[PDB]
Amino acid sequence: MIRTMLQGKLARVKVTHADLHYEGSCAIDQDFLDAAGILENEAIDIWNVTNGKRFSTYAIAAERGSRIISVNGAAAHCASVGDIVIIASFVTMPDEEARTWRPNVAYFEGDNEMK
Amino acid sequence: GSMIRTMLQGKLARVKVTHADLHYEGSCAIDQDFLDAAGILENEAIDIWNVTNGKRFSTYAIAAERGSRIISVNGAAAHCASVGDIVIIASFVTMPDEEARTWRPNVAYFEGDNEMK
Amino acid sequence: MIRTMLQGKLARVKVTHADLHYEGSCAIDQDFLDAAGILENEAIDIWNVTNGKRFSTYAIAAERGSRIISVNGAAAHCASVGDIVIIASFVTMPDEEARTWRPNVAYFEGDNEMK
Amino acid sequence: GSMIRTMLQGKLARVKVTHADLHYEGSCAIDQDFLDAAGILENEAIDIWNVTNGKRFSTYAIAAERGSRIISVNGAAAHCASVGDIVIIASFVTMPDEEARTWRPNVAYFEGDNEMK
Repeated sequence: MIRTMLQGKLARVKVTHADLHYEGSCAIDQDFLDAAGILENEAIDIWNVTNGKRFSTYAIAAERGSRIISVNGAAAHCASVGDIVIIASFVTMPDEEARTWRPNVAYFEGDNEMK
Repeated sequence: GSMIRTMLQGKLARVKVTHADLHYEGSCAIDQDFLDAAGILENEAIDIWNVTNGKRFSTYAIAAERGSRIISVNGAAAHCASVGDIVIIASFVTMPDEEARTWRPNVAYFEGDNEMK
Repeated sequence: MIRTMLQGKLARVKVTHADLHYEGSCAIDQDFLDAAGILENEAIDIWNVTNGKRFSTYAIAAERGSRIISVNGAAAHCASVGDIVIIASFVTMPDEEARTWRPNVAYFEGDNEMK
Repeated sequence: GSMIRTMLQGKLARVKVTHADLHYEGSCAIDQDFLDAAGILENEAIDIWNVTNGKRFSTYAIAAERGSRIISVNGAAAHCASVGDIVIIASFVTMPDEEARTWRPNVAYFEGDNEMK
């Protein structure tokens, strides 16, 4: 059987930009994508700690070192600047491999400072 | 045993809904030209993200007549989108990680009378 | 690439039972499952025409010929007796096969009479 | 090229939430004994369907100490479930159609102090 497993997550990042008129996606500092193994154009779930909303979109890269988390397009109705969110991606694989699978998790505090 | 990613296959960005009818059967009918541009297939699962009202839902695509420029929200989804709403329609496909790392989605942007750029 | 395709659907059935205390699933006349290719224990989406709610659960069989659609457990908060719903399942397959794939669709009217 | 079904792998039915904390990091911690009974793995995607309030959400499982009988909703999901709420926790797996047609999910039912039957 094939399992769906957490690939990676960015835990408790803060939204830095949110505009309806910008591209419909979530733009993320490439350093953050690197740490969590999340890819350009990959499906992601965003879970909003501040307002409780949960939604799925896809990731794109923002400039390395910018510490940007930009929720744009329709998704701007689901998060505001300052909101604390968790961004996750999932992969599938057979059960035998899933049993020892290790996700890529990065934790954040303050102004999107990775700890 | 390779790890499989879920990746954006294609999207119709900022198309406008042209028809919505609660009495219909559960689907989104889309001009076949638009399906071609975005690489979306008849009967394929799609997500619809409504830029006008923020609603997000999943359904599936069916073809409308080539050149009709139709975006018709059929069935229960007519509770989530109205004529005139600006939406993003996306499909996702799965593939191994190496392929995902160089994958290019099919993207079509719209303006005006559902005119593609 | 692997596509997600509509496997089958029951279009515009009416909920006949909805109880929080019964099993958390949707019980469906086996005749209906047969027509739509939907399996016992398969993931299904339910799209509620009456109230607009959309949710995912799994299918179980109800007695053949009963014409039952029973939304139970937590899902009873999302549909009421008399509500009109669309029940769908999805499968994956490679692109080459998906291009000619045909779903199993049954349409309903009146008192869950299949047309 | 065979058609692949999404099937209920396992479920923890009517377990009670024992802890909920918004300040945590995004997961649901579950007594390892419960994970074993339902065939759910650490880091596996799960759905949670809240019988008490009707909310439905997806997250992932992490193990709590064997015998702790913990169901802890961590992070944003604490907006969707509170201590005392009765929930169903499910995981889904994919497999070919023939296997799906005879598949048996791992099911554990609960009562009282998160006592398994």
